[PDB]
Amino acid sequence: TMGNSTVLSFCAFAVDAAKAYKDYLASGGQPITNCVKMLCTHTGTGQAITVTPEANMDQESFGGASCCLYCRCHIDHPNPKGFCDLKGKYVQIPTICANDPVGFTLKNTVCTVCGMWKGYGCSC
Ligand SMILES: [Cl-]
Ligand SMILES: [Cl-]
Ligand SMILES: [Cl-]
Ligand SMILES: [Zn+2]
Ligand SMILES: [Zn+2]
Repeated sequence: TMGNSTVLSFCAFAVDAAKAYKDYLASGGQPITNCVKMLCTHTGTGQAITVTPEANMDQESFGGASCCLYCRCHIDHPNPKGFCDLKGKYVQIPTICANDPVGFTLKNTVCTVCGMWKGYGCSC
């Protein structure tokens, strides 16, 4: 197992950091650790990204920036305005995937309707 700094550096300087992290994970690499876990009641709304921790009974809440590959790699976010949708907020991760919050936020998308993760919490 490589070390967070080794993994993050490798992704940070790749032309496509997300691809590099996804390909590492698919090869069996250990997920990036030391994300900031929140203590919370687990009777929250279950929404994916919120101003305060909102985990329901099936989720864990994390500090948003600590689960953001771009934030963890100190690089720009892959959009024009460069705004980060996780920084300063709290991200709800299904506990099944809580061993890899960085990879989870990367791969998934918040349902525009119910504000929950598509394919997990989203029951639309
Ligand atoms: Cl390391
Ligand atoms: Cl700890
Ligand atoms: Cl969810
Ligand atoms: Zn970020
Ligand atoms: Zn939905």
